[PDB]
Amino acid sequence: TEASQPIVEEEETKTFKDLGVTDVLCEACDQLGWTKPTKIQIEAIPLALQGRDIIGLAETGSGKTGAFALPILNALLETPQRLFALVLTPTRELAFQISEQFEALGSSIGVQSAVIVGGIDSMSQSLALAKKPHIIIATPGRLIDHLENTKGFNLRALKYLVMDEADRILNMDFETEVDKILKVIPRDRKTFLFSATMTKKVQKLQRAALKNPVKCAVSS
Ligand SMILES: Nc1ncnc2c1ncn2[C@@H]1O[C@H](COP(=O)(O)O)[C@@H](O)[C@H]1O
Repeated sequence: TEASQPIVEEEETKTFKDLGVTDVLCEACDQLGWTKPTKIQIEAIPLALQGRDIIGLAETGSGKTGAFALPILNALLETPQRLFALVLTPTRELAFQISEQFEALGSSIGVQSAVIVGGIDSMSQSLALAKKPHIIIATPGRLIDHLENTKGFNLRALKYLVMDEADRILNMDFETEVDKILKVIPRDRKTFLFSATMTKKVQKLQRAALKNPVKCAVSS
């Protein structure tokens, strides 16, 4: 069930290409100054590219965003589709930070993202959703506001779900909102869940939201 932790020689030598990342995305990494993959990237990317669900035990600073963004963008290039991936976050700040990385990696290949968070007028958000972005990065309550109230908005097309900082999502009282979202997305999708630790509450969510996941743990 557990991913192979990278050892010192592998940290020193692995490339993004070695992980299976397509050439145009290897170039985007270089352009960002991502010249070596992090350990969570080395663990999760090949498994995700093979189509495995992922549970990542990792925190900011580990490179967890690239560990899910790169496989999502790789698949998007293979099979372009709007409303392709949803990333859920506990906070609006993390949503903007994740969008910065998707835009940095994907803007030049034409990938469109939309951030859907509190503190922003709903009419700009409804327009952004009508424009059918490839990626939506949202906090759970604001996403449900749009699922309930924004005409024509739904997640039936989704191929990827990410729950980033899932321990914090649950600790911030979004259990019901997450459960509601899980009811109105497709079962046939790829899913990532990242958390700083495994707890009973996180294990309940992973058993509800992931299929045969590989556990990828790092300390840095
Ligand atoms: N392979 C990498 N090489 C250099 N920097 C990276 C790499 N992956 C992620 N980063 C940066 O690490 C920071 C923390 O990312 P994260 O741990 O996803 O919150 C962000 O500023 C990323 O741009």
